[PDB]
Amino acid sequence: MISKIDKNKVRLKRHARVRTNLSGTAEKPRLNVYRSNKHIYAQIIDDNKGVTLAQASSKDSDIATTATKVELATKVGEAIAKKAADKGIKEIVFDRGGYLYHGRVKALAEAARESGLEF
Amino acid sequence: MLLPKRVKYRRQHRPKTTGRSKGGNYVTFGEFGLQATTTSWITSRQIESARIAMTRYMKRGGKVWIKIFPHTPYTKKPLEVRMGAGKGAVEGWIAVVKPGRILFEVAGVSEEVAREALRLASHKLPVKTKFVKREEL
Amino acid sequence: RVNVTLACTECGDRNYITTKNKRNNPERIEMKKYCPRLNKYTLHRET
Amino acid sequence: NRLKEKFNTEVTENLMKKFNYSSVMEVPKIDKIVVNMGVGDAVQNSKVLDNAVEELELITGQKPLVTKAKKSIATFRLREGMPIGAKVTLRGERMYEFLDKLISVSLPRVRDFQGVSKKAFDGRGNYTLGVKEQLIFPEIDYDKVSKVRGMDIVIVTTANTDEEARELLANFGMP
Amino acid sequence: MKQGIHPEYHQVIFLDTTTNFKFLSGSTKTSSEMMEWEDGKEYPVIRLDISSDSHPFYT
Amino acid sequence: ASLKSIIRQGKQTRSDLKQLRKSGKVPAVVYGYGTKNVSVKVDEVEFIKVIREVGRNGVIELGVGSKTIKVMVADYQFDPLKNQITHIDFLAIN
Amino acid sequence: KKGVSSTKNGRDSESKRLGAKRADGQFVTGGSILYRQRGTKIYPGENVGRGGDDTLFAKIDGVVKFERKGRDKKQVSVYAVA
RNA sequence: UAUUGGAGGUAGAGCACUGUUUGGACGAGGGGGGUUACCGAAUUCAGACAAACUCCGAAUGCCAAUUAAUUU
RNA sequence: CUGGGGCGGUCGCCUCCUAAAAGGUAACGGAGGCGCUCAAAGGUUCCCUCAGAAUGGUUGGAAAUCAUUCAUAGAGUGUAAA
RNA sequence: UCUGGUGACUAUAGCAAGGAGGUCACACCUGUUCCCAUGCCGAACACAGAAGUUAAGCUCCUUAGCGUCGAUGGUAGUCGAACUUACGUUCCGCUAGAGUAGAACGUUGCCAGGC
Repeated sequence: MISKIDKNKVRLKRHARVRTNLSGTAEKPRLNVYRSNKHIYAQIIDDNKGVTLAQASSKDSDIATTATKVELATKVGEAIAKKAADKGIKEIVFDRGGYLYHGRVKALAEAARESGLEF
Repeated sequence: MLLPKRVKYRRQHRPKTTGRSKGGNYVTFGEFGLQATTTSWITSRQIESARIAMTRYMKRGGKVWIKIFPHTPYTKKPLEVRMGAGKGAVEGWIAVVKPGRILFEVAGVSEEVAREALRLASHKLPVKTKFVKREEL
Repeated sequence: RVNVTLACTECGDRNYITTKNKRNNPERIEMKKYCPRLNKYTLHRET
Repeated sequence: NRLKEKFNTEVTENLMKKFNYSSVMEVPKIDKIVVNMGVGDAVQNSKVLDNAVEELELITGQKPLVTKAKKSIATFRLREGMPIGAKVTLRGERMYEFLDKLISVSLPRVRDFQGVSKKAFDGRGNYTLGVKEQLIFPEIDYDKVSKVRGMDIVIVTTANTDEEARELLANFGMP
Repeated sequence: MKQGIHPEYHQVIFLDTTTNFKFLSGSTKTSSEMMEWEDGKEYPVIRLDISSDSHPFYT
Repeated sequence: ASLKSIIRQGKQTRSDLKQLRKSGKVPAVVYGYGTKNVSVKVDEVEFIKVIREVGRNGVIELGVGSKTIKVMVADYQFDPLKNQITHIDFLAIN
Repeated sequence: KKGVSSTKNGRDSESKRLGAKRADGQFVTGGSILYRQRGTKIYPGENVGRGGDDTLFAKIDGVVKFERKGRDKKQVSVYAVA
């Protein structure tokens, strides 16, 4: 008898191990992503002041739809890119959390890349 | 009965003898105790003499507790040598006692017999002593 | 363990000095290194 | 997919009522089974490793990973990192089918008075049991074998303690 | 599974004469003696067993 | 079981404390529920009489300033050489 | 002078002048060593680097500040304002 | 000198680690496959010991300061 | 060099204690190491988590491997020590 | 204050226990044809999906059994000074460790959906 565990804590442990180098300033904010079973969020975070500059999600009404959850990641990439471009942020640093770099997270970063975010 | 004795280092700096006893200042196992009122080294051989004196005066009666142990080794240079050329070999084992340290505890015997046994032990000992009872109140 | 001079295969120059174990590596070791004469990374061999 | 259907049709029915569960999730679902052979005297030889590969390569459908010795054990020549021991885990429909075959082939060659055994337990609900390669490989005969070994089997279940393991063994097992 | 290393298994039909306990499986990819459908169209490699005939507890 | 005490004032030096102790009085503090921390002094002989009267555990009536506090001896410091109480802790219950 | 009795241990190595090299509150220039050590008794903080010999040095000009990290760890930072 | 900040493990204490220790509980391994005394430890209770032990930890010395007073 | 010389020992570098909570600090004071090793035991990227204890078992010198819960890091860190 | 992100505080933050909670989805779950996938499992990783469940994880409420925090008062030690050769004494500052009463079953910035 073994215990199945929630995968968010192991993710968060890797996430702390990865945040030791990853930090967002105002000039270069950090693009975090949070991936769940159904949705993914993403934020533009300034760690030097501890504030969020922009935000996007697959729950968001302006983007919520019926897709394969990878196309949705593509949409969230574009939405966060547009919000950052409106606020005036060009260059960012990509925080992958601890969810590897693949599938939805890879598509999210790529969609942000085609839409202006220089990283 | 004893433990298998071995120390990490065999040649150690000699103990500080100035100050007051750190601990072991109360009778905690037995009913009566022999406490020190001056400070000296007790050399693992005065302990055996004192213990024989006490236990033999009680004729295998009450219990005896030795509250001090000879942890510290001391060295002595061989006879007729000049100063230097290293440190001498281990000569014996000591415990440093300071005023207030309980040296022996006795129980299971009358106050008179205990007082007499601890007097006899005190005479075998290089320290001034005092008879004390289990402190209460 | 022996000293080793790595000579540029292309330039020809003896640019780097290193060490190796003559039993673990009983051959002429090769590695890519910066030849400052040709301003590029070329193969160097233990020569 | 015999005991696969049998779980949701008889076990999730009867065990859910023999022991009360407020929701349907405390239905003790068998997760995986581990079949490590153990240790063979495989220090002057390196071929009975390949025999313990053929077994558990042929009986169950996966080649056993040869785990290496962790520490340098004394007396016998165990070098830290010297290969002794196999291991395979069945989880999916292979796990169900393996258990179904096991409960259909154990008793004939086991010759067990109980049918398998009564209890060999770590006090928590798993076997870590002993075999003498009798019940295994009915599929392939004994004529082509070389040694005699027995695996360290366990039962990984959502159950809690060996008390519940006895109840869950009712699936054509013999406690 | 402990996969990565795996040949071809199958849910074989151990349709023996003793209740036809063809709920079994194995790599016994032999000729289908009885290509039935209530059990798999595989070889009934299980030919003779007492598993369902003589149990020393319940014989 | 009606011991009395005297309110100590602030900043008693080492000399003051040892002059207090060389008499028959000991420093002590009182703390606990229903009151705040107050540092007082009690005569050693009367304390010993009260303790042999009511025992090691016994609700002692302690006279602090004008008010009597139902107090118990939580802890005390003893000097095995020249056997003598050196300080007492009184905790208030009520 | 004695005889055949001799000691087997009169050896030591040269002491390394480790420890703190700058003080809290004093302005330093970039590159100034702040703390020589073995291992990390003190971690680098803001605008402070850690050398190959675990030496902590300033990255920019400014005032040096030793701070706590968590429960039982220390760090040194440099802050730009002058 | 006053005021503030800092680095560090001494005196003292302490036994949380490394080791030395004295009594007492408790169950148990080789052993009188087991009993049973014990013996080697598992786990506890109360007491102690340390330059090369530290869960802790001063006084003072040390470094430096937007800074003040007095001096040279 | 030397608690007179001689005899014995030592002579350069590293770690610890002595060393008096900055640094430094001696004695023929107390303990040990070094005169290398590694083409991966270096760089970087991505993953991973230890020793031990029983609740224990085909071996079972006990403990090889294997199974489950505690395990503050007591393991490991090429090597002496910190 | 709600829920989910994220990050700032020395666990006063944690362990353990008892009890509630349900698509905002948080998780659970269904599978492997799809990238990927694991010296060695769709275990995990990755992917496609949303049919069953609050059971567990997670969130919330209680508790000091545990861990953590912790005075005042006193003591040890000690800067300085005055005596003195005692394993010392006295005065003046500083002032522990242990223990005690007690604190404590978290506070808080930004963002998004809720209200």
